[PDB]
Amino acid sequence: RLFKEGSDVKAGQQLYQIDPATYEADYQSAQANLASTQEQAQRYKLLVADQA
Amino acid sequence: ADGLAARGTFTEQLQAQRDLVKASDEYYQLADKRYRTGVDNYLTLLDAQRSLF
Repeated sequence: RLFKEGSDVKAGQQLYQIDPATYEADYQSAQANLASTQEQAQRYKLLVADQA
Repeated sequence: ADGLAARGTFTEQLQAQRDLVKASDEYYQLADKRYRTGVDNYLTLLDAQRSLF
């Protein structure tokens, strides 16, 4: 818990960390898939201009 | 007699050749339509162009 109790807080201020440890893993998997497909899309964007 | 045989055969030989060139030309036209629509690239247009001539 990272707020002092009984105080005023603004919107968007973090309150607790709930130990992700699974969402971090699937986020790493999704980013690993993204790192392949975005450079494939960029290479196809470069090659589609010359009609290769 | 050999000349008569060549006369009797070369007409049908060039008929088969002209029909083959016609089929290659229709193949090239279909590949060009497929390329200008955007389905396939310039490589499989170029190989059909090669087959044509």
